[PDB]
Amino acid sequence: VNPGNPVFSCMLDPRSLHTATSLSKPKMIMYKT
Amino acid sequence: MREIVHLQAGQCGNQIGAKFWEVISDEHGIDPTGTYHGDSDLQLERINVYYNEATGGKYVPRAVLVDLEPGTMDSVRSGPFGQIFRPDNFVFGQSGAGNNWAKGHYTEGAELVDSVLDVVRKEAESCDCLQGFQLTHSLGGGTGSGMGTLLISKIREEYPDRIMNTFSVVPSPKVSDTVVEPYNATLSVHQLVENTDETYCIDNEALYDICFRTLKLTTPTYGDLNHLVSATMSGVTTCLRFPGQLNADLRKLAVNMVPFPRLHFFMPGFAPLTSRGSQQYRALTVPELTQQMFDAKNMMAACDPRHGRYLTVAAVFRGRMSMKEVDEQMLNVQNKNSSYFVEWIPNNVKTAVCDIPPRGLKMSATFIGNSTAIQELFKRISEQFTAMFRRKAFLHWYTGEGMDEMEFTEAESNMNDLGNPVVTRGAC
Amino acid sequence: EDRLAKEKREVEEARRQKELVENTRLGLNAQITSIQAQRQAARQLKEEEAR
Amino acid sequence: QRECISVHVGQAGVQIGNACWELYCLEHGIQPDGQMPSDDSFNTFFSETGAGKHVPRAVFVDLEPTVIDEVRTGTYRQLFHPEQLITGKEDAANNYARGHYTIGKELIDLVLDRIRKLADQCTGLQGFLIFHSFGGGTGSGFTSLLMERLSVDYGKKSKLEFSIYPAPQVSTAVVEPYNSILTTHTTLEHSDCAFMVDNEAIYDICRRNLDIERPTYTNLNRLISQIVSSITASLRFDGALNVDLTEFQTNLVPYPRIHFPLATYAPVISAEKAYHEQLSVAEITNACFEPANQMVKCDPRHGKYMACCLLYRGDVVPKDVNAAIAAIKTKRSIQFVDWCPTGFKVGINYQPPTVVPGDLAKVQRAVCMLSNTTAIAEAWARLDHKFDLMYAKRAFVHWYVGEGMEEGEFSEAREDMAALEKDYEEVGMDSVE
Amino acid sequence: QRECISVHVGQAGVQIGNACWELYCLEHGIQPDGQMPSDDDSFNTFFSETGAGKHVPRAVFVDLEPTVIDEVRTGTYRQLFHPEQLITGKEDAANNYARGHYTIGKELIDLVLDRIRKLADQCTGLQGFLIFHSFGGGTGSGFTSLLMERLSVDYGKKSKLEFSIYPAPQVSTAVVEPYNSILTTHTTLEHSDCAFMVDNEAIYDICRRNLDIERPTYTNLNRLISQIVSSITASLRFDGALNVDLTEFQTNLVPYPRIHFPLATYAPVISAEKAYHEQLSVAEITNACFEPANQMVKCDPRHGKYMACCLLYRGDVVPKDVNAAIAAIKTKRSIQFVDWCPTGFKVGINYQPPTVVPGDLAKVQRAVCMLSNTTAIAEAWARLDHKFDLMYAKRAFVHWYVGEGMEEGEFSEAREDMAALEKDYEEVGMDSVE
Amino acid sequence: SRLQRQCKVMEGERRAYSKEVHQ
Ligand SMILES: Nc1nc2c(ncn2[C@@H]2O[C@H](COP(=O)(O)OP(=O)(O)OP(=O)(O)O)[C@@H](O)[C@H]2O)c(=O)[nH]1
Ligand SMILES: Nc1nc2c(ncn2[C@@H]2O[C@H](COP(=O)(O)OP(=O)(O)OP(=O)(O)O)[C@@H](O)[C@H]2O)c(=O)[nH]1
Ligand SMILES: Nc1nc2c(ncn2[C@@H]2O[C@H](COP(=O)(O)OP(=O)(O)O)[C@@H](O)[C@H]2O)c(=O)[nH]1
Repeated sequence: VNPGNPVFSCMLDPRSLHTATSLSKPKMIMYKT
Repeated sequence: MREIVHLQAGQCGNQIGAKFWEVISDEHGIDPTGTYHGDSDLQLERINVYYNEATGGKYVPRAVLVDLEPGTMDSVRSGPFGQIFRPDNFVFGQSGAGNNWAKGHYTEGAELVDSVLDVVRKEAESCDCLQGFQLTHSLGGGTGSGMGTLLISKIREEYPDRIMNTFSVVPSPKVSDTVVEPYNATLSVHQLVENTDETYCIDNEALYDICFRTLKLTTPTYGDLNHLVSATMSGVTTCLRFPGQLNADLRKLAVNMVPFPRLHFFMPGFAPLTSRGSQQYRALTVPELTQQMFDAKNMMAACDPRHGRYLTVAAVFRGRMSMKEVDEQMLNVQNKNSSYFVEWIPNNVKTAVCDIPPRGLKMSATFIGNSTAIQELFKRISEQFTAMFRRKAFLHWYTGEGMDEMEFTEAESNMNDLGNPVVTRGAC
Repeated sequence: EDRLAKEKREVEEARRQKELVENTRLGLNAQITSIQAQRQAARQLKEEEAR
Repeated sequence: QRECISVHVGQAGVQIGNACWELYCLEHGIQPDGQMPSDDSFNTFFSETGAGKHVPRAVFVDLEPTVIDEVRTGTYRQLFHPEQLITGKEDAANNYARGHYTIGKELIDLVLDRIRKLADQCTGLQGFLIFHSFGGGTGSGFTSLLMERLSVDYGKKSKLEFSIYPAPQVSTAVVEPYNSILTTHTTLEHSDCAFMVDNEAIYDICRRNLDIERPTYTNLNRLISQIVSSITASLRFDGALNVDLTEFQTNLVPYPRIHFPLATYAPVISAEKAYHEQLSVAEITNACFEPANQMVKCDPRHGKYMACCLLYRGDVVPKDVNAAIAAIKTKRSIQFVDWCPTGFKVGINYQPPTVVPGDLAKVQRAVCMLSNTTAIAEAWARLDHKFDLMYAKRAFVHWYVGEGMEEGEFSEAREDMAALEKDYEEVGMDSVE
Repeated sequence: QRECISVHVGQAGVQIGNACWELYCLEHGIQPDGQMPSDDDSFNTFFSETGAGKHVPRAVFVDLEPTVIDEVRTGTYRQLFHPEQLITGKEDAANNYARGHYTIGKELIDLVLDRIRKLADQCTGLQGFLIFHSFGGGTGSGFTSLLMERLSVDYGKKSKLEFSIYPAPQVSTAVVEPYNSILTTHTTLEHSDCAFMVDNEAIYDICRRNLDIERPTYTNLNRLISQIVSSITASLRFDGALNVDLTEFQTNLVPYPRIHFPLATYAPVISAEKAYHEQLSVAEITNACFEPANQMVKCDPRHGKYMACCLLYRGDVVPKDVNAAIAAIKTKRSIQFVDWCPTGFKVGINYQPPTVVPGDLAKVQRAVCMLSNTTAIAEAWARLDHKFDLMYAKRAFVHWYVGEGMEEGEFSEAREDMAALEKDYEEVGMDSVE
Repeated sequence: SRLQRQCKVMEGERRAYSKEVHQ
């Protein structure tokens, strides 16, 4: 809600934040378990 | 599916709880209207724990708001993410608690707690577990204490087997804000003790320190101070939302954190809290996190644990982290420091990991400690109230509002008979 | 990116203090012009009563 | 939504009201003929008349004309409703017996009937603000009779007085001690909180900080207007600690009889002085407790503070307020009562002070410091000593007793003042049990 | 951060402060309007802040007699100072310590302590006070005595450096300067933390000698004093290889509770058409400091023993050419020290060259302040006690003092205390034989 | 005199204990 708050907040695009491997699928890496 | 309603009451709860919703919304994707303009599906697979869906992708927040003076209410609305609450939830009461624990548990209050319980009941039936509740109040004051107690009582009186994690701003130790800060509280603690399941005394003087000693926040509005309070509230109830490994809900915490049925007042604390310049110099890792998780500096309370013992402490970690590192730091920070942690209860620490980390951080945690040192904050209130009931000062007000002297003595007795226990089971 | 967001709030506080001190300067300059206008009226009153 | 009714009784009350409603109009942007050139802000001291105009929730009462007629001829003629402005036909003549007993019955029924529709045109009534003096017969007696009726009528609503204190050294009338003692005898049992503002202290402040070598009622009354607009801004705007009049009055009175707090203003800077000072949050709080900026001529060194509410208006960092209050509490010169450690009461609003064309400098911080002190016991004792010499020889009492008053009431006017002096000694002595 | 409060009392203090703040404004960069022509914190110790950076000095200009603050309030710097910062009385002290300390002191002492209170409030951690007066006039003697008493009461743990103007042996301006000097030194012997002594006569003689001015005035004299105060307080103002503080000067200069009276002098006081001809090294400037004609007090240093010595080099000075110069002065014989203090010369190095105002001094890249604590001041003290004794033999001018309100016994108490001071001067003098 | 407090707080505890014996 505020991009200066004491604890974190970021507006970097989360769909680009994904990595795959040689034999995997692109995992959505901030909300994967 | 579990369910937690966020009862808010008074200028304190209003702004604090407003900040709660803004923080939890972002972490769940919900926008300032209700549409899930979010990303991961793992954010909606469990939103029935804070937001009831309204025909039309509008996830509406289950938030009952109780103010006894349409004013902090208008604030809640105007606020950007403050148009998502359902009209009825806003229970106004054109009058004025006039900072009087009496004028809130007796007069103005009664003629509103009926309407309050109404909203609550409705939101309490629309559930499939009603795990518990969550009150945001300022122990010291009126609309916070008066209503808080009346409401908290009514809730426990009816719903018998359900948690009630209250996040209260205990009266400060340095400067005060309401001359009747002692009285207002002594009458309150009395209730909170024999009714709730898990308070989180969030003292104000603390947040201020965290603002100038750890964050270096130069000009700290009452907004930044809230975000801290939000982080904790959220973390505590994270496992009952996103998934992870050793999950622990709210009953888990209580059952594994309340030694005897009374030592429930706990101490909050976030984890990755860095700075506006040092952040580029700090490397996040279970190790570092701990030296801060246990740095009394964080503990947003007022009783440097150093001057007391530690009955039970739980730390709900969040983020991809190795449990070896987790258990390690936990034990290591329970051996080096041992004169503090009590011994009549081994394995004092309590771990917990809810995978999905905060939005914009690699790892996080919420330290909730049950210190015997809390006697400090209590002692002050007692001694303060002491020299206040003696020379019968600022009492004419409360008295007139139908509150006999004993009603105050009985209260003082309790917090004193609550101060003793902390030492009784704080000596071993 | 979190670091740059916090720097942008630093710049936000900078623009807040700049606009507030500039509003202060314009308002108080208006006050100074008013009080010199009153003084000039006083001197004109002095001259006309001398006449 | 949350409204409080303003009453201006006596000539002092009427011109304080002129200054204050000028201030409120230039606060809220009201053109001074009622119409507002373009929602939940004006509807607490202003009632919109269904179409376009905003009539104040004020009643201006005087027992004698020309004071109301200045308003009825002047610029603010169109602002007020021409029946709220109530005039008698014969002056109180600086007589308590005429303010209270004999010429009170031709006006008090109209005044209470007029307060009645202002209460009816109000969804939530919250309090009254009665503006008067402890001097003239009007501001003594009609205020006394007004509170006697309002205690019967609206007893569960707060009553805040703005009293002009009878000056310790200068005065303007020889029957000020008589009128003051009688009117405070009567308003002790009916008032709720009576903020006190003395003339001679502002006489000193207008030389010391305002650098005005020749000030007058316009400047004095506009500073007191700044005081009242400073305290009644929490329920006028949105604030970080919005704080009601009931909250003002619940944290300033220890006992049911001690209800006389003294105001002070901060930034009393004088335009061509604010180029060189911070006017920062710590130093405005430091300048509050200076024993020269008191609005009542009374040294706080010979007394103890009971409870004190600070109202910060403008861009104030509430934690800079925290640091300032921490700095105040440690000093050994600002001595408090031992039974009340919790002394300094924060109230925060985001509305900056607005400049009336005139003398006070434009500032972004303004804290109004209302303190209840044991130091006003010496001022009450001085007023009682003024009472004693004139009562010892039946001076000027034939005028009162021949016009409705009795010789009897002067007695219990003296012994309840003795009881008040004893009460202030009881609250001033240290607790030993 | 390292804030210092300046208090200019008396006419001498006020005009020395005029030259002092003129030099400070020209050195930092503040124009006399107070606005900063920027286009970082090296203003913070003397000047302070407000909205939009109107830089205001932390001085208290006090005079019991008007018009002397009024040329300041109507002059070029009418807006630099805060308007009621400068505190003006309406009763001349009439060259009377007893009136400046006993009758006209109470109408102003409360208000000047109020102003010192709020100026000290406008500080983070205050380093010290610099008080400026003379041992002459009544304002300078009496009000400084009362001010030192009240500042020592309220701020007892604090450094109080003072620049007194000495009653000269020969020139004189009043005839009760011995009375005022002995009384004010009795009062300030127990309170003044360090009293740097500056006599007019040696300034007059060096202005004749090496400034090449046959016709100078107090603008020039107070300008040189502005130079010497800007020299002593510059390490808390800029950075240096060897930074030196006011507490460091307190520690270094004075060994005993009472002999706290240093003697200052300057270096390159060269005169523009004289400066192109000359080396400006680090060695000959120290030689010129120890040359027995360029002192600021008319007192022969060869008739005494040096007790301590602090030197404050400013500009392009090498902190081992200072080693070479100090080694040379140790090898020289006529500069003779006490046998109980072998370590004598205290180095201070600053990177900022002296900034000259339009006036007398020249473009110099090296200037060393000199503060020498010596036993030679006993001769000057006995010289003033000589005048006080022959004035007090026949009760000259004593009826004003006794009729304003101070009793007769203060004169005898002052004489006994200054006899004790002279015995302290002689006992710190001889070599140890035990 | 002024029994008040007796009947008030005792009535509170009576109706309390009666309620958690109904449940
Ligand atoms: N600010 C302000 N104060 C006033 C004014 N008039 C009177 N006072 C104060 O009131 C005191 C005496 O006037 P009042 O008590 O108001 O007399 P009154 O209420 O007009 O009573 P009457 O003589 O019957 O008309 C003086 O000592 C003043 O300090 C005024 O016009 N403006
Ligand atoms: N640089 C400088 N030295 C001065 C000045 N005025 C006086 N002195 C020296 O101070 C001695 C006495 O002057 P003061 O002590 O300042 O007298 P005063 O402060 O005016 O005291 P009052 O006359 O009572 O107001 C003289 O012998 C001078 O040598 C001055 O204006 N500038
Ligand atoms: N954490 C947090 N605390 C706040 C905020 N606003 C106010 N408070 C605290 O709330 C306290 C006052 O609450 P109180 O007077 O009892 O309000 P009431 O319940 O309406 O009577 C003050 O001490 C504030 O510090 C906020 O936005 N966040």
